[PDB]
Amino acid sequence: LVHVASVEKGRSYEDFQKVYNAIALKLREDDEYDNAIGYGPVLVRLAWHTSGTWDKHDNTGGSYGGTYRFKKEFNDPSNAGLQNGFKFLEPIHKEFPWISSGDLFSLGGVTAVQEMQGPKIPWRCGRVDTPEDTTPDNGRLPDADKDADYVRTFFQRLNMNDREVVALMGAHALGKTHLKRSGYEGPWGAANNVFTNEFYLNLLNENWKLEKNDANNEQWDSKSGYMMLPTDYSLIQDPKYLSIVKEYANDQDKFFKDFSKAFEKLLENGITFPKDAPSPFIFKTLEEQGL
Ligand code: HEM
Ligand SMILES: N=NC(=O)c1ccncc1
Repeated sequence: LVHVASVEKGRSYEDFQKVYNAIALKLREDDEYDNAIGYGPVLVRLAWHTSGTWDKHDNTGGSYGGTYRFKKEFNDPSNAGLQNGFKFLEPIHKEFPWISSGDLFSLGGVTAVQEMQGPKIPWRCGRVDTPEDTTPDNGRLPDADKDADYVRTFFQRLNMNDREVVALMGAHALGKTHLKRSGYEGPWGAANNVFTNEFYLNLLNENWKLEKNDANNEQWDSKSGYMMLPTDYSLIQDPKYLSIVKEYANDQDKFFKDFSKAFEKLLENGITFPKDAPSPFIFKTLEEQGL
């Protein structure tokens, strides 16, 4: 399948900065959600899950089609809880009905990362809604109960290498696991709505114990009240992953730069950009705009 980016008619940087701003202002306003974590983490996860269905072999799934809007995909057991991100974006889509669903889901993630003090993530427009029959089947998102070999192999389908995998997983600085959603419970760290390299520092510095949670699933727990999924913990069990974890734990700027590249790549997988497509946009934060 070939998916060619097509700019929403007549729209330019200024139009998308307005959409960014509306998302960012609502992120500020709706501050009570999930015990005052806010919608930042769930928006990042939404961007990731809507992109992470991609299969490099046949170009099925991916961010282009905005297919999460269809029942098969929004009811994916892997997507439990993402309805909160979708509901958040509903009034944004109402105000800006011209933006494609794929553009909105991916921009939601970019906006959340930046507003939570993360790196700038260049973002390109032009994803185009595709019909219901293009919705990828359930089961393309990764299991949490597996090891490093599983993680490495899984991410090859998304054309991600070891460095890209470890960088992307640092998004687990954000939010938490929710028992009723995924069968895991707890945050990965303390500053749940600030984008930092805390995931790597916690992996290396906390004293982890392999325990069973109330859903009868194993997770690694620390006395600080943090947790790690088996797949997170695998990043320090595998010697190749471990080196990269140590790298990011010791260099905030390097982690920011690598995450930005990997996250843009994730959000752009499957999309053909014409030679005369606009350059990627780098949106100003509300803080940068004095808003
Ligand atoms: C091996 C790969 C991964 C696995 C197995 C995994 C698994 C999970 C699970 C089980 C949850 C908890 C869901 C819940 O109960 O609310 C979660 C949350 C989350 N994931 Fe991951 N994930 C992976 C990779 C990623 C990537 C690549 C990103 C983005 C770059 C990401 C971003 C997030 C965020 C921000 C949350 C918190 C959501 C919230 O607080 O509502 N994850 N993940
Ligand atoms: N990315 N994978 C997930 O979010 C997930 C993993 C395991 N169980 C539910 C959801």
